[PDB]
Amino acid sequence: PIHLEIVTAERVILSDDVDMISAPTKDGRVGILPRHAPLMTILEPGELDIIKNGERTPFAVSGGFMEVLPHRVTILADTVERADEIDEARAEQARAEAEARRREAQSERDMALAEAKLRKEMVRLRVAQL
Amino acid sequence: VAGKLKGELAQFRDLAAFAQFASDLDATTKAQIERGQRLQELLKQPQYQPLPVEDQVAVLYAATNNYLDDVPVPLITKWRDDFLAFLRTAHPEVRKLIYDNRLDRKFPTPEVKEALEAAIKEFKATSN
Amino acid sequence: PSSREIKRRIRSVKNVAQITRAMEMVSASKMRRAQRNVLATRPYADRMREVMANLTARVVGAARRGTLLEKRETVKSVALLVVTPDRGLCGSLVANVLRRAGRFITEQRAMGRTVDVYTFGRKGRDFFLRTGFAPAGEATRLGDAPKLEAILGVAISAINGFQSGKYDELYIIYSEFINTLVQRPAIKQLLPVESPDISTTTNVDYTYEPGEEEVLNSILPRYVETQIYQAVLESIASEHSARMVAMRNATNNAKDLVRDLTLSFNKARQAAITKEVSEIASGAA
Repeated sequence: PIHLEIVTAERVILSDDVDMISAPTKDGRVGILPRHAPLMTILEPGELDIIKNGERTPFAVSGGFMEVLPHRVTILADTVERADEIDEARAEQARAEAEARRREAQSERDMALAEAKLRKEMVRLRVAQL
Repeated sequence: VAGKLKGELAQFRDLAAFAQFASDLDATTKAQIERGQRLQELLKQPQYQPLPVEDQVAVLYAATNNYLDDVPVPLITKWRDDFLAFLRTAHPEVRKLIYDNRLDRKFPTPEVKEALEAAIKEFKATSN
Repeated sequence: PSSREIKRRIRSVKNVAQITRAMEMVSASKMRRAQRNVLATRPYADRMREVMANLTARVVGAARRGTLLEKRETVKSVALLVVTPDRGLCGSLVANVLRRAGRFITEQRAMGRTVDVYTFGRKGRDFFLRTGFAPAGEATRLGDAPKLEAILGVAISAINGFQSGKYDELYIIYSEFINTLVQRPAIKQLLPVESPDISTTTNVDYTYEPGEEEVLNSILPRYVETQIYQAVLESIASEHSARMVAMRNATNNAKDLVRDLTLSFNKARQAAITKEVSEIASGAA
């Protein structure tokens, strides 16, 4: 029953309410409960665990920070991963990231935009008689 | 000699599109357009000053064989003029040799190739 | 002006208008997605901002703040992070930003400070590689949505610099975004002094587990990296908006030129028909 937020420099991963956080603090693993005293910690590469109604989600975190107010928990983690999914690769998250992203999200964008600029430049040479 | 001249001039005209707008072109295209400008500035001949066949051949050989790359564009014409004065004073025999065997199937004879590249290099040291 | 070359001119300008219209649409779409990315990135920066407020409200010791939070008195060397769109057609933004880099590199060079420059983008990499200010650091090939991992390659070095003493400050020149049409350039300081109104922090207290010093020393580089990332994202959004505006103006100009060329072509067509009928009647008579 504490307002947990796994935020990241790119996007927000979670914003739900959680029973327990098995945080990997630098000095040592720390568990957090709905009325934990104010705290601010540095994490280390490990596997943070979220206990939600008896369900354990192992979000791997290669590093980041954590601010624990009595009412909310914020995780300013550098990178948050869910190896528990495993199929995440086959899943669009990575599978599309390979094709639906970069391949067309970037490479196709760059190709099309460069081609448009090229056609513009060639035709603006071709119009250099007005 | 003039095949390279024609090809490079046509290719420079082709890249004029990128020259007008693009400033992120790679070093190859920069040197390519620079050579095109070299060749264009070579042809800015004045009036009532015709150049005989040997003189034009010598200048085109100097330009096409990268001996003129270091010269900035605004001076190239002057360069050319000065170069000719060199050949009119320092070495008339190279001009005579160029004119004498201008009809051979392979013009860059090793005899012709030497004493001309040597003359170009000698002129390079004397001027700038 | 032969009623056929004018037709070729009309076709060319119509092609220009079509290409410019397509580029304007895609620039608007990419500006929207960049704005969405900035909005998504906002919570992280905000959270770490009040974290800065609270922590700086404490550990005020100058020796404690000797790490990054310290203000170098000499300011002998300074560094400028300039984030410049990578492709042109952006409009006046690429120049407006590379100009403020000059106003700065001078007002600073005038303070006797040795101004250096870390550049994000090829447009900037060049203005300076030409001017002679070889970018102390250059991040090129920047996509509409880069990840903080990218700015790290340059921000690590600028920071390792404010730590190696090699610098005494780091400012970033980036393109702000005021209105979907306005994109004023702007400079921000990258030195993590912080210390906002005690009211902003509310003096929230925590039991810093690794220690106040360790938390500060590990959090300041992340704060400046987040600032650089936010500046880069805002620069990308401003780039896309400026390109959209420039292509809208270019499309309007191309349409006006098409109208003028259509008038000229119709005049030439009428003149050609008049000449043809006149010469045919003369030959008949």
